[PDB]
Amino acid sequence: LRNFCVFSSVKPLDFCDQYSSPCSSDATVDDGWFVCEYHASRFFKMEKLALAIPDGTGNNYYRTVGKSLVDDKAEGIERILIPSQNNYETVLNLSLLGPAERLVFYMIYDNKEKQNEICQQLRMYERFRPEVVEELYNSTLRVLALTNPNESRSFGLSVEDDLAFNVLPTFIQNLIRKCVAPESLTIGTEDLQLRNCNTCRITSEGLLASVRLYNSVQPKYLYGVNENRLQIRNVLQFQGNANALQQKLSRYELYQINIPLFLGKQIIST
Amino acid sequence: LRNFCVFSSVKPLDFCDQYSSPCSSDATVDDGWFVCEYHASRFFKMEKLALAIPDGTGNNYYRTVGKSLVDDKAEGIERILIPSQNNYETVLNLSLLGPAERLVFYMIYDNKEKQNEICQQLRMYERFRPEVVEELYNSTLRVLALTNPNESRSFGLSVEDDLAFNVLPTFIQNLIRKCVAPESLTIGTEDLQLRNCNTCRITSEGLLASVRLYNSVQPKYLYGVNENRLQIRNVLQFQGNANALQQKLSRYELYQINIPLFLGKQIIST
Amino acid sequence: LRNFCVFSSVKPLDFCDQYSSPCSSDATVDDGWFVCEYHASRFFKMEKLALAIPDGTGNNYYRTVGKSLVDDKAEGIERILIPSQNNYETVLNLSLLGPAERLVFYMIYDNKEKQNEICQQLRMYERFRPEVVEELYNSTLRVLALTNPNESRSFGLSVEDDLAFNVLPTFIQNLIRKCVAPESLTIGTEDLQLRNCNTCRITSEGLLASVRLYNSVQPKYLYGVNENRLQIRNVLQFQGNANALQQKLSRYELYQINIPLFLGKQIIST
Repeated sequence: LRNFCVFSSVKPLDFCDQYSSPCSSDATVDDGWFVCEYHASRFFKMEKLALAIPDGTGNNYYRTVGKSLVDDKAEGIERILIPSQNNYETVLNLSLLGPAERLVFYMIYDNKEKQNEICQQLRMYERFRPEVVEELYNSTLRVLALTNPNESRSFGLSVEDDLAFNVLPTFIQNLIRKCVAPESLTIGTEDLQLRNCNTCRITSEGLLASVRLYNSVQPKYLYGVNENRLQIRNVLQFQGNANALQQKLSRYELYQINIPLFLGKQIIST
Repeated sequence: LRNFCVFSSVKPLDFCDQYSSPCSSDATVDDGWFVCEYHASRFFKMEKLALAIPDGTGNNYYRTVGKSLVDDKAEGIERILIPSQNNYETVLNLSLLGPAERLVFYMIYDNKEKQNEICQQLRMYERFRPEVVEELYNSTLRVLALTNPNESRSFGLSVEDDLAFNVLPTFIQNLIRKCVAPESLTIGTEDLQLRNCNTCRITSEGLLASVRLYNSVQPKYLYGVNENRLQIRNVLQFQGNANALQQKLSRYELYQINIPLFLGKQIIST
Repeated sequence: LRNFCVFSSVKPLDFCDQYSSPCSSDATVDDGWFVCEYHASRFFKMEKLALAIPDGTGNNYYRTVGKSLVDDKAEGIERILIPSQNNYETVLNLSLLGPAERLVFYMIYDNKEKQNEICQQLRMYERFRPEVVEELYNSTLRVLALTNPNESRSFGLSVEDDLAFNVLPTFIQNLIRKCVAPESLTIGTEDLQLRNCNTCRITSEGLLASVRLYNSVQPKYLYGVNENRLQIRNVLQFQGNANALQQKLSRYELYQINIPLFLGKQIIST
């Protein structure tokens, strides 16, 4: 598979003489997410980060961790990172999306009736090109197949967290497992406390950025804005020169104020 | 006999259009083991070494000695070099091996009932090629025939060692005699003390590497390892440059730290 | 997939410098059996036949049907074509087969505990080549994946036949569906009565050649026989010249006396 993104198979059904998928350059690497950084940012509101664990000899074990794009001012469903099967249609706005993306989302969340309804309603597009549904269905199925199943992963000390996790679809479970790093990682015979505090939570509505931590990240795929419209809203600004703002302190190494997803514990077998 | 290995006659019963035996290049020399170095390493966990005894004129008498591949960390049946008829099935894992190798091992250890059972159960393979059992049985029998019987060989000062040796099958007895060198060899009229200490033992469970000597040998047929799997285990390493590790001392002739099999005494008649 | 046979991935674990799979020339065609004719004949005791249904314009729809190799003199388990999960180990003689074929059969019949036991017992072969289990497991899994799911198929008028069919593994169900032709096929709007009588049956022990029809087929993969052994058994022969035997009647087109597998009804949707 040259492109591992599950949304890479989405194409204009009407006419595709020359179309390029919007997947980013990371869609060609098998990091286990099966979602490119562009699509993850667009849908699940997160980016990818690499976490390196050293051993003592000079070898590094690498892991993926999600970086939350949710600001501290977001409220309600705006703080939901990955929606669950109970509210994915409302959170992702499936009615507004195109039929191909809607079918892909239905197949991801395992809605057989919706899958059949969309497939039967999409047959009239066969009159344009004879692979409107066949190749899309096959590609999505072969992408989802790779997600099917002494390392252990716990997502909280409470039973309700485990119940919320085990009711999610297999693709969503794999995405959450790959995007959420453990607070404490037991590797070999030693425990590494990556973080003593959590930043995300798993509930009946999916994976949410429950903690309202301050986020100062600049998205590299969601930075578009309409300059033609006039926006009138109060903000706060600083008065002073470099002495008052202490601009010289910028010469030091900057501490990034971001929100990586940390929750639960992980056991890595020998 | 171009190939003296007892396991050289093992072939895929189903289809053998182009099959090459895994016997090493030493299978064509009649050293008396009747087992190639590859098969000896695979089953009995030992390699072959040459021992030269000079006379005084310029002629050398050559003998074979087994080199143990068992590390000092092995425990229990992992330290068994050559299993006896009491526990050969468990040690060699006959239930996991193929029917041809299982039949060869049964014939080596003289289990007539197992031989007949395997031969009668292997008749259904005659429908592929008409020599599934006939040629294998004939080759194994003609190999075993060569092992049938004032030089003397003692394998310990205790009676129980002799009792353990004399209850072994003829093929196993010949293999042990050829692979185990004497601690003291009485040749002509003089005694040569090859080693004042023993490295192997013969008991009711066969020939074992009882002494937990340090082994630093690298097997040349058992070096395969799966690099795809991640292995997490503590080891010890040395810190320092060539001065701390004394790498310059490597210019001297190296003393090999291996475990040749030495036990008992041998009398060679004129 | 260049080779669709599920047993094509079986290789000698010890050494495979130059090994050729015994799969026949039909292993490269995707007929839906996922078992080559050689392996089907060896294990399930059947061959492949093509059945052509014309339409009226000049187009033929092709289907596969199993040809039974069981003679009318066979008794008991010798008449079992495809064993079920209740007695597959005894019928196929798994204890006599090699570890790779045994693992493949375990994975086909969905025996997770046996799969894990064989995989853990086969780790010691990693010391020869690092893909003793990994590539075999991956190939068998990707072959089995293709078998996972208004056309309908009924395998008898009794409820017990349906109960026997629905308890079989998915691979076995697909093989039975592909190898057993319907007695009556409802295609489009018309019924074609291919045969008014059945030749095979499905029970709690799998697919069996229940009807003791006379079989005069000569297997093209199971014709081996040991000419060196003397066989003494009474048979019947015909006395007479060409006039008594009516050899001249051989000039007419011969009616083949074989036993294709016919059972149930099939509905093919538009």
